[PDB]
Amino acid sequence: ACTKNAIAQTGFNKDKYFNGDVWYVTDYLNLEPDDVPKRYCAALAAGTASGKLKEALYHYDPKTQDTFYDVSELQVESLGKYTANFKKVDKNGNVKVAVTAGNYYTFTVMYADDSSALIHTCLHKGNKDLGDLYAVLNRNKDAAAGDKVKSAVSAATLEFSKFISTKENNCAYDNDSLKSLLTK
Ligand code: HEM
Ligand SMILES: [N+]
Repeated sequence: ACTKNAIAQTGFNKDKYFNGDVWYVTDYLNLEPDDVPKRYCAALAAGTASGKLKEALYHYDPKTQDTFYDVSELQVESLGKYTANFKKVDKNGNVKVAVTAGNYYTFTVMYADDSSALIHTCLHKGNKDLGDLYAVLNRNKDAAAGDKVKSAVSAATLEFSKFISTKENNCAYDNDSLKSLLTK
């Protein structure tokens, strides 16, 4: 179960965050033990497509090779806080699992600048018991977390030392698919 009401960044700049470009997860913190593997790869694109606020996701388990993409229209709860009903798609946007009630994630941007961000997400998917997940993002897939975002982790009363890095997993991403999925 999720337990955190994450606070969105004061003065969050939505148009800059949702500019159509890609964000890579560089580090993550799952609050519930064993909710996720200790080696993982994830990235997203975020943008407005034909007037609609969208995110495209990519997940890859570098050990098992499990791979999946998603696309969602985000609904607004407040500035920087969204609810996203997701559909599983192949890389070309063909639907594998349709949107359905009870399949949604929340998404809160706690900190962002042009190059880095800190987000919280809570996944709801059928009768799974999933918990809070924080992620440090960067525009550059190889970037070590800088002082702005690490200070934001501290300001959220979290310990960056607990976050797990994705950088040692040989992660390679299809940025073209993520961008094009925004339209799907
Ligand atoms: C931007 C950050 C993230 C968002 C918005 C997000 C969202 C989601 C969504 C929507 C699903 C379900 C997809 C589907 O069934 O179609 C999912 C599944 C999953 N995510 Fe993430 N995720 C993010 C990052 C991560 C990270 C960093 C990990 C670390 C391992 C992770 C681990 C998983 C796992 C293991 C599943 C499979 C759950 C299951 O069905 O048992 N995610 N995520
Ligand atoms: N997740």
